[PDB]
Amino acid sequence: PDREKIKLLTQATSEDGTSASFQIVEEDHTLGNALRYVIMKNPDVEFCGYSIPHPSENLLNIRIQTYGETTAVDALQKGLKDLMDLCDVVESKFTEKIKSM
Amino acid sequence: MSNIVGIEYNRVTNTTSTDFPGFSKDAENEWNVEKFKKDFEVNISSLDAREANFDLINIDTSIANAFRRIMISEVPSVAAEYVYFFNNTSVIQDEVLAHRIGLVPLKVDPDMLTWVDSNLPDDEKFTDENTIVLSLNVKCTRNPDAPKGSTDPKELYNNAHVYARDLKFEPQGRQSTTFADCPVVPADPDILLAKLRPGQEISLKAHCILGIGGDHAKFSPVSTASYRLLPQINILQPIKGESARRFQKCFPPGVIGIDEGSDEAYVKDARKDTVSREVLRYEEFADKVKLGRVRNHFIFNVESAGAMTPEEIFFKSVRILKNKAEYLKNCPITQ
Amino acid sequence: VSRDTWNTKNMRSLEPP
Amino acid sequence: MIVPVRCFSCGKVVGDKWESYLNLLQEDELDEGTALSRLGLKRYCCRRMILTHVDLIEKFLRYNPLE
Amino acid sequence: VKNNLLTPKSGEPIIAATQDFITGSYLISHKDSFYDRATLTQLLSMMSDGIEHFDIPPPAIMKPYYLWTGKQVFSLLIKPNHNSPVVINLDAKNKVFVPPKSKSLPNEMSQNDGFVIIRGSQILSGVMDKSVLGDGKKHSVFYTIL
Amino acid sequence: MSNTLFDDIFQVSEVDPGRYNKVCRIEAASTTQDQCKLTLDINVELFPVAAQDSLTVTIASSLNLSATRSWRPPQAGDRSLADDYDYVMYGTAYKFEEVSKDLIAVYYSFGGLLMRLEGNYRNLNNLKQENAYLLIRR
Ligand SMILES: [Zn+2]
Repeated sequence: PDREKIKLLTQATSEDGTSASFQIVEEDHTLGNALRYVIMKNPDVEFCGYSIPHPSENLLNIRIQTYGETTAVDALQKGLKDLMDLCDVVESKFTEKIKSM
Repeated sequence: MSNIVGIEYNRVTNTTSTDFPGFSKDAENEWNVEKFKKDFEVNISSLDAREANFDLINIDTSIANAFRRIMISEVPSVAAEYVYFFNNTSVIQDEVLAHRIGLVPLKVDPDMLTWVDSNLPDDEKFTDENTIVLSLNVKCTRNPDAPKGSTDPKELYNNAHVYARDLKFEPQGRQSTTFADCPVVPADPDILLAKLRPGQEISLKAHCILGIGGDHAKFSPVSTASYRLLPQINILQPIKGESARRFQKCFPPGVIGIDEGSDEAYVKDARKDTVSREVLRYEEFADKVKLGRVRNHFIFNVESAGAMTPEEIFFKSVRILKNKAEYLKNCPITQ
Repeated sequence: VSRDTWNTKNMRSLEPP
Repeated sequence: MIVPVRCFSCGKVVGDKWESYLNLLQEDELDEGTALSRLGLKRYCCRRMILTHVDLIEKFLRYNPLE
Repeated sequence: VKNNLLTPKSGEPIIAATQDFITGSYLISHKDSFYDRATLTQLLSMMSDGIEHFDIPPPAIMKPYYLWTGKQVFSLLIKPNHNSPVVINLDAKNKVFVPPKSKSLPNEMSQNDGFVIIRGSQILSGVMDKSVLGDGKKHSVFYTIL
Repeated sequence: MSNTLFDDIFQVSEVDPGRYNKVCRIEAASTTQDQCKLTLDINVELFPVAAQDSLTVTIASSLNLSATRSWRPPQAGDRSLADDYDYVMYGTAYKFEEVSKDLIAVYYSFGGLLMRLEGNYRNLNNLKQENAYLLIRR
């Protein structure tokens, strides 16, 4: 039950969601860029981008603004699910080509 | 345009993906597996114990670069962390030698060791499951012989050079059975650690633990993991005569060839091409060629330091990306 | 080569400490 | 002083190449470029690590204080 | 620092964009800069810390693709969302201003992006140069905001 | 129909990229309006333009035939104007100037790509309003 990993920044959050900034510690461009790509691949997402506010801190601030269909949290959760699925496809294809060789 | 990075004489164009809904009125390219699953493809070109070369085809730059970054900085490997000097009478300083020993890459497979917990006491931090203990005991003495005066030091002295292979695996606790079939040796045993003259000696032990390339370079498992986009050369109009041979000279040897009979220059192998855009400076081929790179065709080259195979390193990187996405997914979002 | 080393071995380093 | 173990840039292990590069230059004498390429030093950073190294340890060892 | 953005000797701004900031601004607002929605929002997230709401304007180019110019990026930099009170109006001659082809044309018809028109925090022409983001000029963007 | 503030055919006089690689400033005069000139900045890597080609230029508001405040694209199945125009820009009219007796010039900025439309009687239609779609087809 990790309660420190991902936080919701309330000052950056709208009413009823659909626009929220998340703070993700121990994260950098690696997860930020893949997550942003996958999240932009969602029709309801109108805005996605991350930022590492300072190199000294291992912190990532990812901003999601959606249209009214879904909330930023839902778009985030969908982005994480889709990133997992994509990496699973990559794993299967790569292990198959390794086995074939 | 349209998936092709444009290689111009003074700039690079069309470098962003543009494969999302909201690029155009047709809100196409929504994410879905079973479209990415059927379009994505892997073509392995070569496999060694220390190098791999494969093509991730039809994948986005963010994911390919995520794998590359994970391999370089986040895949764990084992390297010496603490060096205890019983005796060091060589000219090489203790910390210099310790840093060099840290840079020696060990042929111990990770997942044989557990991560060290640094919250524990110093007396209780290193175990037979956390640490590899390597010793090094070298004493340099004059060779009891008489070759040509002032010859190479390999026969004027004994132990005149200290190699990485002189680092000895010392099983602790139950490692005597765990590591019996895979004794810990340097990945590169001819690494020159120190040179010493008669009367000089280096006695030490080194504790080797799991680490992360982001924490220190010595932990990185890849001597370089990177990719490159697939070069694409499009000969717009036929090139013939000596002009075709000059066009051929504009590229590395095998990249393009001259057809026999037609005497026209055709692209023979664009993979072998380095994009020096030499052809783009002659104003003779200005409109007869278009240089480009396929933006979603990545030619990965993963050369491993030696502790694990390059395909294993890449698979571990994909698994690391998936694991961090899943960890975030499971984590609750706190106000 | 051509070996699925990752399936054969149960990884431990890769999990977060 | 003594040859670095790793290329500063790529991280490739170049510390096991110094003696063999010296041997390729001295015995079966070759050009520096061909000797470097025969050792697998293709990247120019790796080539630099060997081509520009000054082996000061051999001079420093002439002043051995424990003769 | 905020109380001393101007020098007292002339009233001209002295705290303003320096070299690489000026060049980056120029390269963003350069007339050849176009951005799709993904790149635009990543730029806006870089501009903020990821903690600022942005009202995305309609794209400058709606067909064949949805593309935003760099001047729209800088308009969002000046005034991100409708809650931002900063509504800026400004005319400025860039440090390299070649005139229009005709002596009767307005200055924003410069053959280059030599003239900055800003209306309601919207940059309607001209690149972001030193003369409009740097020191010594009272037609600076930051000077007018101040 | 009732949303086209202006439409006319123009004959391109010249196209010049002045130190640009994707934006060209084209100049055109109206076919069958002896006074209507046009200076226009076109992204030519999207819409290639050659000297002496005839372009149908239309100015419209509301391409159509929550309080989110972020622009949302119309759906892919939405019938709208621009379904028969090759190139479409969105910008604002920011200046009307007088150039002579019964001859005015109107200035549109499409994110920095300027349009200068010289004409005679386009007053009851061309307003200083954000709603300005420029539509162009070959
Ligand atoms: Zn190197």
